[PDB]
Amino acid sequence: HAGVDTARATAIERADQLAKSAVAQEKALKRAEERAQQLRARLDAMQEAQDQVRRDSATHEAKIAELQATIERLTSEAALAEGALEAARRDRSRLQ
Amino acid sequence: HAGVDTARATAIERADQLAKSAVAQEKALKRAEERAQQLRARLDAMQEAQDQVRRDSATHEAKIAELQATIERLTSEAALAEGALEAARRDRSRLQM
Amino acid sequence: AELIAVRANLDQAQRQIALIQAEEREVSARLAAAETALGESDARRQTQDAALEDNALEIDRLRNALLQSDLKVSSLDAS
Amino acid sequence: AELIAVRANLDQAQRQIALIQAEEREVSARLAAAETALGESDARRQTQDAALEDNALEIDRLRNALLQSDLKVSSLDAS
Amino acid sequence: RRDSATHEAKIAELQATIERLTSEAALAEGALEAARRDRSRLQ
Amino acid sequence: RRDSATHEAKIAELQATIERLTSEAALAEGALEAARRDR
Amino acid sequence: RRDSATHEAKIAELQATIERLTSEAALAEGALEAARRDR
Amino acid sequence: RRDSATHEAKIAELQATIERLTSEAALAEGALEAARRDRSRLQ
Amino acid sequence: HAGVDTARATAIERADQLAKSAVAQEKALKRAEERAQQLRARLDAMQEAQDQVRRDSATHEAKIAELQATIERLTSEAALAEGALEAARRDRSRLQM
Amino acid sequence: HAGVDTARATAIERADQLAKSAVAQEKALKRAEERAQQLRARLDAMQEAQDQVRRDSATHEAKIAELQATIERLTSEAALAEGALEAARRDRSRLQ
Amino acid sequence: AELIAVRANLDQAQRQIALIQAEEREVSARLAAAETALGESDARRQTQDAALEDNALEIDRLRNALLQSDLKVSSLDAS
Amino acid sequence: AELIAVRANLDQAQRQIALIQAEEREVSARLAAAETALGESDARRQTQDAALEDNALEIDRLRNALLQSDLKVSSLDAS
Amino acid sequence: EVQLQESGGGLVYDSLRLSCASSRSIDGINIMRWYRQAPGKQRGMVAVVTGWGSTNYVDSVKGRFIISRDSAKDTVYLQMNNLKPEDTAVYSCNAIYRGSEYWGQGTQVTVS
Amino acid sequence: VQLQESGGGLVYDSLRLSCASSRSIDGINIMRWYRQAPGKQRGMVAVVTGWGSTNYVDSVKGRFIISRDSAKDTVYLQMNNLKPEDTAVYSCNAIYRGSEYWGQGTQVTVS
Amino acid sequence: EVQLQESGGGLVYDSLRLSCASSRSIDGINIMRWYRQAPGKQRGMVAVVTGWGSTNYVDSVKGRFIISRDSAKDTVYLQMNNLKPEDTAVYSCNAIYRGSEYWGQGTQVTVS
Amino acid sequence: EVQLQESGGGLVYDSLRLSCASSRSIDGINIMRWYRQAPGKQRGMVAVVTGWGSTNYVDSVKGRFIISRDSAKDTVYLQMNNLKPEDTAVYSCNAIYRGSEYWGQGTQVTVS
Amino acid sequence: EVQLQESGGGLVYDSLRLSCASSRSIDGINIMRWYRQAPGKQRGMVAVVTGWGSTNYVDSVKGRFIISRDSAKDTVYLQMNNLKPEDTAVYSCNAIYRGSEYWGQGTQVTVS
Amino acid sequence: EVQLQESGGGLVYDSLRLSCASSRSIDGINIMRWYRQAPGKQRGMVAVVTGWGSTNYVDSVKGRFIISRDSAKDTVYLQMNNLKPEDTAVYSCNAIYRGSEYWGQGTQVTVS
Amino acid sequence: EVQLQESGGGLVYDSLRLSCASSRSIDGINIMRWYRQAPGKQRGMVAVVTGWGSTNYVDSVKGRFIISRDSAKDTVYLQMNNLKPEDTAVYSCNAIYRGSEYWGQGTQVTVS
Amino acid sequence: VQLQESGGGLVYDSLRLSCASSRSIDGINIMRWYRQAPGKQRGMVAVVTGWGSTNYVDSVKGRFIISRDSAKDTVYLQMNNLKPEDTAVYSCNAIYRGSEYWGQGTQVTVS
Repeated sequence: HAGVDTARATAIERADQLAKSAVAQEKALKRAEERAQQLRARLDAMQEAQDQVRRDSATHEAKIAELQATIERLTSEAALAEGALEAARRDRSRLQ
Repeated sequence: HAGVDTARATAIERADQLAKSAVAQEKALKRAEERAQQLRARLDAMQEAQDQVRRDSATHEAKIAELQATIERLTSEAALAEGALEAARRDRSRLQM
Repeated sequence: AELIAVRANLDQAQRQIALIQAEEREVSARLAAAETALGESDARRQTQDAALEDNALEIDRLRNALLQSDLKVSSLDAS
Repeated sequence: AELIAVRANLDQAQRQIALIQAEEREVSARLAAAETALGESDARRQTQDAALEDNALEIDRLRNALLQSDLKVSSLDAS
Repeated sequence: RRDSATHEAKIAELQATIERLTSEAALAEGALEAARRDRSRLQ
Repeated sequence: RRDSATHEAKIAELQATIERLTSEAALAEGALEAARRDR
Repeated sequence: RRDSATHEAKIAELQATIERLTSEAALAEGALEAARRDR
Repeated sequence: RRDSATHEAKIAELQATIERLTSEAALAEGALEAARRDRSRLQ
Repeated sequence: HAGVDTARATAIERADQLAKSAVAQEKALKRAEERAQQLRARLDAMQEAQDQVRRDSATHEAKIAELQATIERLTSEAALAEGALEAARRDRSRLQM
Repeated sequence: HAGVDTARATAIERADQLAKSAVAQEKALKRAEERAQQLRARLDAMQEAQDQVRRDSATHEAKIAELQATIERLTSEAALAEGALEAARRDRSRLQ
Repeated sequence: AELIAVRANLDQAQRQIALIQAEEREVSARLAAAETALGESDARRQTQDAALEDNALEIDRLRNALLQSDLKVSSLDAS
Repeated sequence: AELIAVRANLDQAQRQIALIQAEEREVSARLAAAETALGESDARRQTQDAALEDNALEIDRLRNALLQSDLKVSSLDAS
Repeated sequence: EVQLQESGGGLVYDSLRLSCASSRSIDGINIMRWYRQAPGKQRGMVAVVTGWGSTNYVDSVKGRFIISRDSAKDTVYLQMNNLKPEDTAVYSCNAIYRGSEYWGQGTQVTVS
Repeated sequence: VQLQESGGGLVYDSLRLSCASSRSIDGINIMRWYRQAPGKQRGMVAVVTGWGSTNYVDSVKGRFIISRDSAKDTVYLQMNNLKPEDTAVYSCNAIYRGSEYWGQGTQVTVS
Repeated sequence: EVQLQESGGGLVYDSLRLSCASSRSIDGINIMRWYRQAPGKQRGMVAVVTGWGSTNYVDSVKGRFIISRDSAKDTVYLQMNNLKPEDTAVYSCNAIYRGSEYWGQGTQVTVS
Repeated sequence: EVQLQESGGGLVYDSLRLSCASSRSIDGINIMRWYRQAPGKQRGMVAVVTGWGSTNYVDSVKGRFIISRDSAKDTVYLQMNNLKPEDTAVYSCNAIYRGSEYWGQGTQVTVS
Repeated sequence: EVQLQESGGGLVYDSLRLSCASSRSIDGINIMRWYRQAPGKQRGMVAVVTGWGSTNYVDSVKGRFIISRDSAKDTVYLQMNNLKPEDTAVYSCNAIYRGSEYWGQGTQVTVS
Repeated sequence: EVQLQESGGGLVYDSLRLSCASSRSIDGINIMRWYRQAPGKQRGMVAVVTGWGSTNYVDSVKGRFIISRDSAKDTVYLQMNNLKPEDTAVYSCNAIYRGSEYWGQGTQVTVS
Repeated sequence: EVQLQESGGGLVYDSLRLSCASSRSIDGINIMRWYRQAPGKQRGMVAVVTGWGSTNYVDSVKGRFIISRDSAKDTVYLQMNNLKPEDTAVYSCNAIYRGSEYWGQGTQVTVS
Repeated sequence: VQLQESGGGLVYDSLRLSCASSRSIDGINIMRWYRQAPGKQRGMVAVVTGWGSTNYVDSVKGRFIISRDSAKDTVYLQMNNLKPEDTAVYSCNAIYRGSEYWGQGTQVTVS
């Protein structure tokens, strides 16, 4: 009679504890999925964050291109300016 | 013992079925944590990539500012060059008039 | 200068068209295989689950058959 | 000159670069989602396959036990 | 008589050479006043 | 007879004025033209 | 005389019920009190 | 007579011991129903 | 020679007085240029001092941002700590009620 | 007669050339004074530029002081929180 | 902690008061000497310039005296 | 507590620090201006001192020449 | 082989009466005790009665219920008084004659 | 009546507990033995009756034996196959003329 | 020292909006917290907003409550939508300035 | 390519304001210059404003003329105050975008 | 990507010491704290150290343990003193850098 | 020792006349030439006359001025015709008799 | 604070080469140009080099001189080729860094 | 009349220039010598007269000597203490019966 009225005790233990406990396992699945979906939201944000800073550096690169473009054809203007000075100051060789 | 024999039988598989429902979930978190670490590695690498471009834009502004202060000088030199030297020359070379 | 340079930029265009073919390769292998197997395995999911409900009903009914058979064995033995 | 007809094709170039980037990103995200979902689906399928194996074994064994039980019932009533 | 006649040519000469030695002066100070005009470029 | 003496007075005076013209030529034609072209 | 026999019928029946009470005491006072305090 | 008299005490005893052996039962299941009430904290 | 002798005399000192008015001005520009180089050295030193403090403010913002992302975690941990663990404990320790 | 009608020529040269030329020397004095007064204007501007950035770093230093002040007394709150957990989880020692 | 610390900050106050005495030292030596000598040298500037105008008048008048004396010498020698 | 009476003196401290900075800067700028102006003033004074030396020499010499000239005038008229 | 059929069931807002019909035992009525079954719970103790009349009651009902024999009518009464809503239970009388236990079909009293 | 028991001790088994009584050769009704594990409420262990009917609580059935000896006038308790949970204080009880009587108590401990 | 005083407390069957007005720190705002103390139970936290708009909630209130700063009004808010009868408590707004923690009286909000 | 067209030209005894309207480069402005060509004389520069507000003038016009950008109007200005009869000229506004230099028609301003 | 590594674990009757070998953050060290997971129980915090060196412990170890940084060698130290056999637990280190929380593989400390 | 006193001065918008009175030399009138002094400048040449009458003129006045003797009245005329405003000068007649030069006090003619 | 230093000067009949030893600006090199002061005349520009390497010369040297950078060794180079005795002049280097213009002590080049 | 001169050359001094004439022993009035430094307008140098009066431009006074010899019928020009600026072409002139006559010209150069 004896071993069965007792042995149910070690059987209910799994069925009650794990029924509630495995739900805590299910919450972690949602939590670790929430952490995954939150970082996945950030990754698209940082790619857009990459995109603006990708264009920002390109706009800076064009600003250097335009700035050296001025200098390249503003030192040339000075190159002809000193040719004008030396040609005109060569005129004073005829008199002095 | 009349009805208990079943509850021993029934609740062992009720235990046993949830005995392998735990191993399945354990493998589910051990794969969901690995998928989290793939995302951490990507964002960490993309966090430093954004940081590298941050002082890349900073060095560009250091180039811009110093490439402006040079043009501030070339425009200033042309003032004395094109303005004083050139106009005075043609005003000194007004002797032909 | 600009002639060769921007013909080379159109060559960059053709290179990125090769990258278009790379994207089409991703869709042609990876996405296609992924969703085909996903449909198959979800079909098998539904079939398995229906069979498992039938399986549990079978176990319950035959187990109750054992309970009644044990009761009858016990009574006839007590005789 | 010719820049009119060459920058037009550079414009088409960068249009298709935008197509490259957008379609590649959307395909990559869809592929990651599909691959993870397919791994999970296959894991569920194989857990249920193990369940089916164990439980088909259980049903065959239980039916055989019930057969033997009814045989003992018949012998008892013959006693 | 004869010697007085020789005087006439010399007087007719001396007055003649004065005519075309002053004629150089008119062309002379014309260029001196054209040169002094160049002093406008200095004053 | 007497008129002869006046001819030399025409020679003397008219030849002395040619001296003055030549002297004024030294200053004008050679000197101040050449000197003041240089300045 | 005759009434004596009924006294044992009072002894017998009243002593058999004390058996049942003691048996029900085994389940209640000792068993289910001690057993179910633990659970 | 004398032996019948001995019967009376035993009956007077047996009914008496039942009175204070059931008296324990009233205090007994009072604590069993107080213990089973603790199963509210589990169910 | 009647009046020229004076103009020789007069214009030599008019030359000579302006002969030492040039040395005086030459020393005036050679001291005004040195005062310019004192100013250049100060501004150049003060230009680099400002630059040093520029990335001093940049490192501070690098400290601020990373000292915020830590508090974003401590506040996040306290959510599970003070919220889940504590409230559930007192809800599990409601057995006394 | 001769050496004086000529020697005036070498004397006028100083008096005319230097009269105009020394004025160009005077303009440089104003110019080098303008350069000096312009840089002197900048130096006061950069000291004011130092002043704002002097306070800006100090404001940043107080922000770090306040931020670590939170952490110092937000990790302490976690220190007592785990004492509450361990004290309450010491209560379950009495039962299990 | 704050007690000693901000009494030390008041000690910083007293140190900067010593720097106030440093500023007063600058004014007491440098500024004072500078403007005193500036006033003196500008006074001497005005005196020098007035004397130089008188000096130039003296040179002009005595030089004209020489011119007339030379003319008279020349005339009397020509006699 | 006491912070009321201690931060008051720290406030006075930083007030006088502002006084230090402002007065030191204004005195330093004034000192630089005064020193440069005094150097220029002394340079002008010494240039004019050299002028006075040379020109006093010139006047004494010129007057002596005029004296000798008039002596020759007198001797010529005595001839 | 005495057969006990319970009685007295019903519903109240009150104070109800309960009886336990007995198949035999006129005046030889040994322990007749009353048990109520809390729904979804175990069976309970209420009171006892004896042949001589010593009736005791469980602590939760003491001073409220009264259990009295009816020797002629062969039935043991379980009076319900000063009722509380916690008494809604399936009520079952119990017997001990010749040492054997004889329960009944049980009735119900809803107090709510 | 004076009920005095014996047989207690700390032992490494089986054991015998008696409860000496004061009167009533065969005349006392139910005698019982109660044990109190320290920190726990006292509970019943064995029961004997005038005629010899016996019972035990299921926690000790098949192990503890309740017995009588009318000549020596003492209810025995053979207490065999002791388990470590059988450390408790064992006090004999009784019902004579209704009034319940107890004993000083003896303790048995095992380990 | 900062004085923290709440507002918005009351009773409904609905939804609510708890707000907390402070004494200094216009947008120079570090951790400000909102707590609640169920009767006879220890104080507990629910929402945290920091001076940068970063927010977190305890698992009990997420999806329902939203905490929102307002620098200009020198006040932090704590929205409460889909209020449940279990959420009744006394709500004390908190802040950490200069290290030490400063509290408020609280507002007993009942919902039932 | 940029088209540069001036405005503000005219004749006075007074003061003037010369302006130059462009075709692109809204505030993305590099060197834009203002010239003048006295009759029978070569072209000469007077003022330079750069896209950052830095300005310089030739020694002839300083203290009188002020050059001022205006990003919004896509136009650069060149003020002319205390105009002198010697300042008469044809004024062409200039700009350097993409390296190469682009000119304008000019506006003959006479002042006499 | 700080990659910690714990060290110094083992078995004592006294005194012990633990390390957490950080793989980066030379002096850029914000919160680095120590966690013990009692055998069969959940993780718990023990001591906290910060960049300024603010060290604050849990009551169960306060006055017994010391959390001391070593900023030169990229390692944090938890000195263990006057132990109890209650301290038998697996000890692991934590680190927050850029918000991300990094653990360490851990070491086991058995004291008894 | 002939003494020459100039004449004919004045002012015009025209055509003026000039005379040079002579102290002696009736009919023995050798070179009588006329010199004008440009103000602030050197003296100039205008024309000559001789005893016989050959009169030449400087290029700047040729075809405009006429210089004619008056032998009886002992005076040499310098006619001014088709005048220009550049002729404002101090006018001085010159003589050569016996080789010596005899100037005069000079007069002025303003043409403006 | 770039501190230049010229080198390579001397005397030739051919070919020469000049250096401008910069004391800072490793590759941070904006405009660095070469100036010659003809003996008794004023300073003039000869060649210009830039960070991108844009080299543009004056007509008097164009096609004869080369201005070539050496970014590794902090020196700029003016190669001199096919000279004339007209090139006898003192040659000095210029540099613009942070707007400030820096000269060099200079070297004398005598060619004849 | 034909005026032909001589004496020209390039020399390291003093020099003599004659201008041979065609007629008029003592009968021609003013004879003069003109020089033209190349690139410069021709200018007068010396003057002789029928009676023997002479003059020179101040640029050559005390150096150049103009002389006559009525027997040989040729006007001389002693040209002594030459200076490097005296490189010019020296052409004799004349005034006979008013009409000015010139000569082919001779050049003297010095260095």
